[PDB]
Amino acid sequence: PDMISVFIGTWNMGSVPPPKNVTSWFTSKGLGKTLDEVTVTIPHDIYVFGTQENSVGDREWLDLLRGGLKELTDLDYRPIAMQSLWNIKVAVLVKPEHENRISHVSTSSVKTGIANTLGNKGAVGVSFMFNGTSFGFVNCHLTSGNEKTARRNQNYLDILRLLSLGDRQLNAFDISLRFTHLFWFGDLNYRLDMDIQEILNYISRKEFEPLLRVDQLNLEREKHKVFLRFSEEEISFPPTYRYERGSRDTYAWHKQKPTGVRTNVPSWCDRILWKSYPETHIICNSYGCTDDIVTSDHSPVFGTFEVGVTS
Repeated sequence: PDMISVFIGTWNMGSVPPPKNVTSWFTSKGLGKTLDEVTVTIPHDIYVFGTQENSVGDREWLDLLRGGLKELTDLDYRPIAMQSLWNIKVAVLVKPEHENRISHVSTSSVKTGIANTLGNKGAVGVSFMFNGTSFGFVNCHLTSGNEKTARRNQNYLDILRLLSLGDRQLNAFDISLRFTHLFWFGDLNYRLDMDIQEILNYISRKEFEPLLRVDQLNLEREKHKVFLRFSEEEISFPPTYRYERGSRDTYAWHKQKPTGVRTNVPSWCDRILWKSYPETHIICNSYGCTDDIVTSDHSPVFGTFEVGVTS
C-alpha cells in the first residue's frame, strides 16, 4: 500500500493480570477521540502494545495478545518483536500480509535511574523497516511522584541518549532523528500542578483545558525541555490515574495504608507522542482511554494512526 494503520496501546496494569475481555482497548472505544461511531471492526496493519507493571511473564503475555486479535479479527497476527525490562513490556504484531514486508528488526532496553530507587523505571524499544520506511516504538515508565518532574526529564534524556534502537549506522544520530516515524508512549508519570479540589470539579464539569494547561508534560514541552518537536493529539478524556479498582467513578487520590498515606492527584500519566521526519505524513484518528477495564488503577490509552510507507 501507500498508507498503513498503526494501533498503539499503553497501559500501566497495576501489577495485576488483565481481565479476559479487553476489546475496548483494541478498538479505540471509550472516552476522548474515539472510534465509538464505527460498528464494523476493521483490523489494523500493525498492533503495538506497551505495558507497565505487567505481572504476566513475557511468553504468556504475547499469547493473550495474539489470541485477542485472532478472536477480534480472525487473523493470526505475526509477532515481530518483544522486549522486556522487568515489568515493562512492548510487543509488535503485524497483519500476516506484511510479514515479509518487514526487515532489520531491532530491540533494546535501558534502565533509567541515577540511583533508580525501586528500579522498575526505564524504557523498552523496538524498531524495524516497513518496506522502505523505518519505525521506532519506545515504551517507557519514568520516575513516579508529584514533585519529580526534574527526574522525569533526566530519565527522558537518559533514554534518549543511551537507547540503541535501529542499526548502528544510526549512532551519531539521536533517536529523534534515527527514524522516519518515532512513537513514544507509556507511563511518563507527569502530573497536574494544581490542588485536589479544583482538579476534581473541573473533571466533574468535563472542563479539561484548565487542567491540561498545568499538566507537567505540556509545561516542560512548552519550556522546550523535553520531547522537542514531538506531537500529541489533543486530550479530551479524563485523567487516567489513579482509580480505585472495581469501577471508573472514584479517583483513589488519598488512600491510607499501613505503608503510609498516598496523595496522588488525578493526572494524565499515560501518553502517546510522536515525531516524524519532516515532509513525511502521519495523521492521528483516535486518542482516548477506555472506561470499562477496571483491573488496574490506570485506564488503558489507545491511539490509532494512518502512516505513509514507501515500497
